Amino acid sequence: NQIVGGIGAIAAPVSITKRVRGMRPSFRQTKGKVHIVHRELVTSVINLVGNFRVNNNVSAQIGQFRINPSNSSLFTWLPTIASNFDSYRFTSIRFVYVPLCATTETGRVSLFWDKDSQDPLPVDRAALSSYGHSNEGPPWAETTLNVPTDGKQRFVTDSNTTDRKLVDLGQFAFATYAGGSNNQIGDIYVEYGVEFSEAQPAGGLTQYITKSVGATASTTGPSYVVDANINVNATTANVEFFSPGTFLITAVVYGSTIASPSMAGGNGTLIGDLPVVGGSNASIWTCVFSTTGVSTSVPTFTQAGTGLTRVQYTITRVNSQTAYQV
Amino acid sequence: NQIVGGIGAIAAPVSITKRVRGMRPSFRQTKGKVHIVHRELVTSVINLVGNFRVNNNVSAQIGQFRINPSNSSLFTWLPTIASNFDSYRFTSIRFVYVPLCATTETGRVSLFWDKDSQDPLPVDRAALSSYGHSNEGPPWAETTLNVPTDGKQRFVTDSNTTDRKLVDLGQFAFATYAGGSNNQIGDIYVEYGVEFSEAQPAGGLTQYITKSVGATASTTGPSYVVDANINVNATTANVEFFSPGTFLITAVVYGSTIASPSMAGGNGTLIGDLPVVGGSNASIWTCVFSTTGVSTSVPTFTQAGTGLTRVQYTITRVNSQTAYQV
Amino acid sequence: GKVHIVHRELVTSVINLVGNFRVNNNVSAQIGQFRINPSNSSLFTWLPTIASNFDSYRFTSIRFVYVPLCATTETGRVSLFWDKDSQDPLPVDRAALSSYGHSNEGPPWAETTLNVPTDGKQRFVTDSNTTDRKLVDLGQFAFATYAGGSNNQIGDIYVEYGVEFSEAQPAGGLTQYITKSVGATASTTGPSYVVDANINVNATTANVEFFSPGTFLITAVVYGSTIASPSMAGGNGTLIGDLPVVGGSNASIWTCVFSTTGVSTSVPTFTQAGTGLTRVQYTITRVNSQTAYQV
Amino acid sequence: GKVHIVHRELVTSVINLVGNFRVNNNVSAQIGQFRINPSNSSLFTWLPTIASNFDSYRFTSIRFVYVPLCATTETGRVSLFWDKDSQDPLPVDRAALSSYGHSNEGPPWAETTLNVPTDGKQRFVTDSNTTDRKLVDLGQFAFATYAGGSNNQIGDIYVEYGVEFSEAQPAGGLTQYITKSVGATASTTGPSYVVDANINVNATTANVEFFSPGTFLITAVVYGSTIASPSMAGGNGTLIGDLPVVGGSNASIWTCVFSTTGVSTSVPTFTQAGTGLTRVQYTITRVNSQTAYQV
Ligand SMILES: [Ca+2]
Ligand SMILES: [Ca+2]
Ligand SMILES: [Ca+2]
Ligand SMILES: [Ca+2]
Repeated sequence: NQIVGGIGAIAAPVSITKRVRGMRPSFRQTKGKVHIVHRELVTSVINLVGNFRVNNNVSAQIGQFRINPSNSSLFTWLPTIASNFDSYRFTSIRFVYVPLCATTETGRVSLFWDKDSQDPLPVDRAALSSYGHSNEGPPWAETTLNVPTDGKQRFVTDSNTTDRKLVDLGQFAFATYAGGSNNQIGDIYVEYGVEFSEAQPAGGLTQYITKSVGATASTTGPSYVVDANINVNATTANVEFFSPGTFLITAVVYGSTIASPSMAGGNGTLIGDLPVVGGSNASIWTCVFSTTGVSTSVPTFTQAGTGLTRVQYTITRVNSQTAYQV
Repeated sequence: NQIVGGIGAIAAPVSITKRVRGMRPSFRQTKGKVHIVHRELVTSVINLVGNFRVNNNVSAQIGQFRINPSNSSLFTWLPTIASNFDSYRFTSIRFVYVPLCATTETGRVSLFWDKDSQDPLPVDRAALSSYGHSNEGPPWAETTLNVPTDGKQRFVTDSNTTDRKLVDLGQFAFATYAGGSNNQIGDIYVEYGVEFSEAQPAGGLTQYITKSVGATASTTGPSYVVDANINVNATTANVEFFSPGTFLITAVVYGSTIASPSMAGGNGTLIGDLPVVGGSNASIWTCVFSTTGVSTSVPTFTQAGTGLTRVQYTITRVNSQTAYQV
Repeated sequence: GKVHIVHRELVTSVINLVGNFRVNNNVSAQIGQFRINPSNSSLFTWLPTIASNFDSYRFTSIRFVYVPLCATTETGRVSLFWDKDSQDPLPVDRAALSSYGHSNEGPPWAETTLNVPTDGKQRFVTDSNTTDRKLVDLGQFAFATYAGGSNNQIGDIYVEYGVEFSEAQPAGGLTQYITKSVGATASTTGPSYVVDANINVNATTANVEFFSPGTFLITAVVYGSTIASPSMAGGNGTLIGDLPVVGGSNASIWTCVFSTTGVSTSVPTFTQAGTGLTRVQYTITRVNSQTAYQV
Repeated sequence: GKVHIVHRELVTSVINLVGNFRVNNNVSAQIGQFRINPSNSSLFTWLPTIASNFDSYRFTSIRFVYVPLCATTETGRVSLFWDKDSQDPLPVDRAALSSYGHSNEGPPWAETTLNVPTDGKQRFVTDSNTTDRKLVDLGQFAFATYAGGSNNQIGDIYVEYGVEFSEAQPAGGLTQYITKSVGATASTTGPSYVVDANINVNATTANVEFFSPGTFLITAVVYGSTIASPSMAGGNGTLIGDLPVVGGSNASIWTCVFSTTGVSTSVPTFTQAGTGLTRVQYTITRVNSQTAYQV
């Protein structure tokens, strides 16, 4: 209760941390608009040593916390009920950072908001500091930013909508530029109040991406993945995720002879059987698996093959007890 | 305005029909319970001549209007937002039948409610008349039934739950036993007010059924299909739907040599490409298509094959612009 | 500085089938295609001849009505609905359309209206370039029918609007330019009178039919080997002029003025035969009946 | 006619990893496995020795607490949540658990509680037969951890309940009967102390470890070719008795009394070698320390 002498001074403890409760969502209707407020987390920030890095990976994949109720990577409970509406408006939203490391962890972190959604995620240390809404902060003290709202209603991303910039409240991000260690530091909570209007039949929750050696990116659906998948001719069909959760996939390739997908030795763990067939001109392989984060080498599938023409996947989110013949 | 003589009598017009408007849903919260009232249709009743028939087909497939917010076959807008909750309660629900044929169409129809959900859908003409809640009626006049509610809260069917009888408000059905012609007659509207409680992460909307020559029915997910798919050894892998809408499928078989799926010549139309590969020991074929009703012979896929061991499908609901390489 | 017109015009007919579910009178539903926008010539038919002389608009109030045409003894359910973004996919079963917030069903022998809510913002008219075509529209309209018991025209739908244009652009015209070859389809240019459906390969195969009403002036060139004459009779649309034609060895050019009612049937409108063909072009304008090629 | 006990006991420890997301201290999460029910011996540890002498229950009030055990310098996030049906699937990423309506996170150096709401209906206790096991439970509890930076036990969780049993049944006991063969798994019978994870094939392979705390009495028979002695040392759990053993040609029977702390490590608890094996059986009871095989 009493800190030892002297008096009236600044004291630095070993750790400070708020304790949180999982409050329920609460609804409210008003003039045909349904209003819902809730709080959940997004991710936990991890730092490197001696290297600038933003959003837990070095490629940093522009977007990826695109603030929009259809985005599953940021909101984890909102988008499965936001697919019943075609318009929204944020009435209040703030990002809360709460630490979970000791005071002896070093490396000053930051989190910030941009208004558009294709500014290519800065690399210089000085370019981070000059956003209009940010918080410089040490990695052991809580920091919160508000992000300003509008009156304009936007759309809730049911189609491809390639100029995905007029329908977004902005973009959220965070970065670290010192350190330290290679541990978790804290986790970012977001609490928010939204509106919805003009109810709709339920849209899909299934991504369909295509990739040949060319146009990247002829995709549709909610971006569980984005254009980060490597194939040229060689032992090259690499898929890796960044969004957490557990998914149901189905793949189809084309070209010369192939091999089996070697998922072992990387992120994400099997849960079923993954039946596979092919090896002459095309092959199909479906699976179901869970994954956690994360940024690392030797990515999550490394389908080799010999000489390839096209590849295309379908991704959908599903629980545990949906796998194959167990 | 004035009917010709005589006066004070009963007059039979050529047709009577109400005109309806597509009212929006409306929400309300109260003590942590979200209350939503809405009206939509289910199907349109079609009759045969000289044969008793119930729910537009002769096999009649027990269940199939199982009154439960997870059932997509009855409610078409409710289940995509009812997958965010684990408990419900109906506060008011009635089924409204509105005619759309002339007075010269004959064959007296009926619709009724049962309290359990495995009574095997009667075949005798006399057994139809003695349900506790029903309406005998001619095919040209509107008839409505209420269905009584409880205070008991039930579950919203996120798992297999093989005794699917304690979690349902009952079962809805309708039948015709005379006629007439082979035309549409009317369509059944349902208006309803529900509650929900104890919000949840969004469950899946994807069915996974399995079938070998044996246990039927080792399934999961929302029953877009039910155990109606024929395979024994021979040119036998037949799938046909009854629920309307448009779907994304993926199939996988096992056994001896096979052939291509001949979807042409029946219900349901192609929309994409349906890539297919296999023909030695197993084969994969996915597709995407829309279908309307309906009960007829030569069912919707007739995958032939030569000698088969297992078959298993995955079904999910998705819009139009999701097909393959167009 | 802002004009303000009020008018009530025709959209299209409706055609039901024997007990299925169709949206906007075709299968596969053609995503979009009735995005409500003053340059969309496929739904308005008097408006876009003056919306080509402007750039912005704002619908101040708009309703869609449905008047009957059939006898009172014909079964049916017609429905009218409106999604507020232009490329959400259209529904595929009759169970889905109860979920739309602005819907109104009814029997095919009675009148049926619905409003559609507006907002005080201004948009653009040009749609040849905007991909996505999503923020330049006020919504998307579609009708659907689900019963028997015939294949006849059982009504039509009319709009009743009020617009506010501003800052005029010069009138480029209303002509189309529809090229086509045995391959990629179809590289249109202009308004959308007609359509990404005109069958032709190499055989007795050069077919064009319409689906919008009105009187028209078309020119067409063909290419390839020997071309036969266009026998327009037997299908929709009636000749009003002279139908001049020339050629038959490498190319054949022919103009026509006619009017079509739109409703369809088998054996489509023009149907040139030819012998072996490469490509075809079409220019379609809307113009009245006095401008006929005299004999 | 209705008894009413109030007690506060232990559930299990918690163990975090270096920056991943784990639920209930394993990967693949074992759907169910903490369904809160007075016969579920895997979470309660004093309650089900008297819930075997009843048939119905009603939790009148129940909360779950979490006390710390680690130093204040260790990073982490622990969380406690509750779904009200027993076989909704467990989440797989840390983003999902913000959506549960009854959740409470916190740092691993501070205390954390959560309530769980009750209702005035009575259920059953027996779970060996009810498929589905869904209406016989009051819910499903699970914890999760998502940070670094160690692999040490960083706390444990305790319940604090109040029950109302009624209409007693006769006490059958608390023994298990775990058969196993090189094939189908595993045909348990009784409470769930332990577990569908006990590795054995034919080689130096007959492994059983526990994950619940407490002191136990186990008997075991084996079959096959030559069996070696169980070398219990080196792993979790310490011997308290004499460990008698016999056999080594076709079968070997051996009893043991011990206690284990539950927390785990490598090199599991018993680990018989053997030479070539067919099947194995286990009977597990919970009993105190005075009943040791004397020397
Ligand atoms: Ca949309
Ligand atoms: Ca559930
Ligand atoms: Ca201009
Ligand atoms: Ca008993």
